[PDB]
Amino acid sequence: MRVLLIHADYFEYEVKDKALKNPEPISEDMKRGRMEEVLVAWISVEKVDEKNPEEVSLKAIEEISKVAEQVKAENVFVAPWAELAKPSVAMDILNRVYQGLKERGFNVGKAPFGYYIAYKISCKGHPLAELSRTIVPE
Amino acid sequence: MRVLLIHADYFEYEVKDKALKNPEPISEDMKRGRMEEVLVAWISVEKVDEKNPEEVSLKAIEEISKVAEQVKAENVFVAPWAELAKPSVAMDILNRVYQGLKERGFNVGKAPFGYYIAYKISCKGHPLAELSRTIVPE
Repeated sequence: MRVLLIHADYFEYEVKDKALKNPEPISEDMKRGRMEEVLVAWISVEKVDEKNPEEVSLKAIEEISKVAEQVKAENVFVAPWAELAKPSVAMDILNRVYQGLKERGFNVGKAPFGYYIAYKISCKGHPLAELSRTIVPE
Repeated sequence: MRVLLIHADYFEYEVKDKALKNPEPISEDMKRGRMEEVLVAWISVEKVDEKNPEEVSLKAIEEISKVAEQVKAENVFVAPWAELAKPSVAMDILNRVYQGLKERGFNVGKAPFGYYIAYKISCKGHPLAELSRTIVPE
């Protein structure tokens, strides 16, 4: 798994075209969203992660949580970021990350899966505002 | 080398604190910049790239150029993105990419090297608007 973390003043998105033929179905008010003072986590689930989706998900929860704690973000957004795992594996892992971050106490947002998505972001530019992490099954 | 390419409606930046003790010196009007209808290329120069800085630079020029041509971007911005090469190697490669993109005919912008930098970007969200490339010495 590869993760890119951006600590943002704001993040706003709008769903554009399907990237899968059978994407996640969505309601009209899921087509656009916005969060402020937010750690945006772009997650790329890789074929290697199919080896242990649970371990990888728990490592991602922990890594994302740590960074959010260090930068004092109460808000986290999980964004899928298109050697990649099958969509079912990617979807499973993404939902596990999202639910784990919710159990941790964050206000968590997520993007619909299977679409090209336009977005605006403002990265804060402090020393920890743009990080990446690589996570592999042990 | 790892490259992330975002095809953006706009990209605007402002230099914040030094990340190196001895960063690239800059004039007051280099502290902030903005481009529109622009392919933003974040480039991470890795220790492996020290093996052949020329080859890696020419491969990056070519990969970035191809994408810019495919998405019809006339404007390209080269952004450094913090296992990493020594700063002198990273600086050399970044300037070689920048100069090559200029020789190709693009309107090219670049960020000062050695700073944390705040930025705003709006990614277009079409199928080719967010790509990544890995480039290794042969």
